[PDB]
Amino acid sequence: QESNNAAAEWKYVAMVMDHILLGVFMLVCIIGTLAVFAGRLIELN
Amino acid sequence: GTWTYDGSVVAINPESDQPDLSNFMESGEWVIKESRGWKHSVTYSCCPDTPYLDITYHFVMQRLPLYFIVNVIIPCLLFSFLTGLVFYLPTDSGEKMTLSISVLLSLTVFLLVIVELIPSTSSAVPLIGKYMLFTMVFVIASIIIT
Amino acid sequence: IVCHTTATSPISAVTCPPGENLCYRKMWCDAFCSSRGKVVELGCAATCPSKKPYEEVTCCSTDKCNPHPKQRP
Amino acid sequence: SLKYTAKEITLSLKQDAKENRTYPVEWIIIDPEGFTENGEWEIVHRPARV
Amino acid sequence: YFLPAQAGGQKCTVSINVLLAQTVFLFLIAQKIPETSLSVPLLGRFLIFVMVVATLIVMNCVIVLNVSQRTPTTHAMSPRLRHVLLELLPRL
Amino acid sequence: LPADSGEKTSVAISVLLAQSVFLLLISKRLPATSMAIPLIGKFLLFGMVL
Ligand SMILES: *[C@@H]1O[C@H](CO)[C@@H](O[C@@H]2O[C@H](CO)[C@@H](O[C@@H]3O[C@H](CO[C@H]4O[C@H](CO[C@H]5O[C@H](CO)[C@@H](O)[C@H](O)[C@@H]5O)[C@@H](O)[C@H](O[C@H]5O[C@H](CO)[C@@H](O)[C@H](O)[C@@H]5O)[C@@H]4O)[C@@H](O)[C@H](O[C@H]4O[C@H](CO)[C@@H](O)[C@H](O)[C@@H]4O)[C@@H]3O)[C@H](O)[C@H]2NC(C)=O)[C@H](O)[C@H]1NC(C)=O
Repeated sequence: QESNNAAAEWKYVAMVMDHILLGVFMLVCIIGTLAVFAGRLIELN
Repeated sequence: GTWTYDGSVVAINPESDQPDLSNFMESGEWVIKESRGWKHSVTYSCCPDTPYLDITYHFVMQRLPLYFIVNVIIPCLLFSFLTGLVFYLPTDSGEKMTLSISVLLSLTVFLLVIVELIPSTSSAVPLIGKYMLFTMVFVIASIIIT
Repeated sequence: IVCHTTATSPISAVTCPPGENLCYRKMWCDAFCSSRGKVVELGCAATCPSKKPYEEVTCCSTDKCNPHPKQRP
Repeated sequence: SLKYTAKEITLSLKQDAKENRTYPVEWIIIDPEGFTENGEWEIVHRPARV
Repeated sequence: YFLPAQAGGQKCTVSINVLLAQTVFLFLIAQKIPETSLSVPLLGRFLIFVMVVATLIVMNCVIVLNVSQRTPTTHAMSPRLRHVLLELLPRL
Repeated sequence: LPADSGEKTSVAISVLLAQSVFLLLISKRLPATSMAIPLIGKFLLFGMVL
């Protein structure tokens, strides 16, 4: 049980990392998609 | 312009300030926004009295983007979107690596189709090429972090 | 001031419009420098024109100081 | 020339002149203003030989 | 949706590889369709619809795996969602 | 990548597949001469061996 709790510590750390990275990556995706096309779509309109 | 006759021997004048488009068949890919004709005379240090003449006609064409938007941009955006989902997919599933690697494979198979459509003109990177590079680096970073 | 100009055909001496005083001569090569020599541009300007790396430019304030190379000042 | 040989025609490079001195044009002539540079290849050298 | 959301399940594998197959078809289809931009072919509209739906199914598979793989050591179960999924939905 | 993930061979074999795709792409762009291996071809061969 002690070893399982020690492993669950790492698993929880990994889950928190996952939950941070999900938002970070979605924000990076949308910002990167905007940063290319926004200027040319503004010039077009 | 006249190839051999110079402006002191044969003089060419534009019939009208703009090309005649009254018979123009509409293109399925390009819209001619503007057209104009200009007569240029140039004098050379050999010969003050023999100007050389040309008429330059130019057409400002804007591409219709719909084909590339539909067949290129949309699947790249879809692959980009799926890249983030690997971080919500739990590790215990074992599907994280398969998901990210299959997204990378699909992106590479799509690059195999995109490289032939993108112009090979190496003066500057196309905007779609920069977007492809962004998507590739994004997937690579996602795999490393995963 | 009066400067030679290539705006008219043939080159002629024309008094500068008000606000421009400097005569200039610009010469550069093109595809026909094999026989015709450098292109020549003559005019008057309010300031000495800019020069591309392949364009020779000369600027002077005197009258008729920008002749065609085949014409004397 | 295939119709004429070195006995019939003598080929030579064009001579130009500057400052009353002639010189042979030993290079491909390129317009510095109107030559649209190619999209993939930069011309580094362009000699000519007889 | 019939592949178990359990260890050994291959839900995401299937969905992503079917999307890859659809991308191979997109390569194949793009050789036949002309390059004009006046309109979008019916086959092209169907292809894009299929790809969008496939990405939605990938997202749903990821969500379902994220739900099933949870553990009491990591997630506190919401009683409202518990009642809705286990009681209200069967009663609906 | 940990062995308990059960995905270690998948990554390597998929990268081999991607390198195969790149070799398919590049080999269509060059003449099949025997004078030398192109630099990108040497890199591809070395990468596939590794
Ligand atoms: C897309 O790309 C194309 C090129 O591929 C580009 O085309 C250029 O378009 C611009 C304008 O948009 C052009 O600029 C104009 O050029 C005119 C050329 O005129 C020549 O002749 C003039 C004298 O002739 C006059 O009189 C006769 C009969 O009386 C008549 O037929 C002529 O039309 C004209 O009225 C001469 O003055 C002029 O001068 C050039 O050369 C002299 C010396 O060599 C030099 O001093 C000048 O600087 C100039 O290089 C030339 O020989 C020109 O008339 C016209 O002038 C207008 O503007 C100037 C200042 O802007 C005013 O002073 C004047 O009153 C006029 O309003 C103007 O300069 C350019 O030549 C085109 N170039 C080519 C290669 O085609 C398109 O623009 C691009 N389009 C995009 C990106 O959308």
